Amino acid sequence: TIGTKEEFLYRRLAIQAARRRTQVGATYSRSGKGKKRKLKAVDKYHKTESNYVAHRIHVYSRKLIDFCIKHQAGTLILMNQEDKVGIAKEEEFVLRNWSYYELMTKIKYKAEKAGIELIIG
DNA sequence: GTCGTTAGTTGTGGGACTAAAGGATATCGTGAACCGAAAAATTAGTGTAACGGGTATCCCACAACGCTAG
Repeated sequence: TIGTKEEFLYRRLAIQAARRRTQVGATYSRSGKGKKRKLKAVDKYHKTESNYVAHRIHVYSRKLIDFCIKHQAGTLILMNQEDKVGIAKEEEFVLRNWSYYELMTKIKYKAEKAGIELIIG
């Protein structure tokens, strides 16, 4: 089992909540010097949670590939991924808090590199 | 003759009665009337939709050349 709900979803939502916090707090910040200085604090969260998500996705994909190679698993199958894509599409939280295209593409390129053939179903 | 003493009753009261298993019971009699308490049920009142830039994230597709001449 690679990844925890707290280290992926909860920290991602914490970064999002901090960004909303700064967005709310920027309305009454220093004013009269333009919009850019007001949104300066927002500018910090440029690619914060994107970087965090990318790093955790890299770690998780690396652990999956390492486990598959260490047990000589020459064919890695994603179970019920089509149905989960279908339910995620007709939702809001699942799409905007569970990067599955990024995970799938990292797994695909890191398994086509190691010879493992990836199946989706 | 009379009063305290001692021993032997005599009546009366308090305390015992293996170990092992199990272990169901039924339980009357009726006087009135008003006030207070709190617990419960019924009733009366307020409602959005898209929009400007600008920017955070998602899925989804594609690229990431090779050769010739001045």
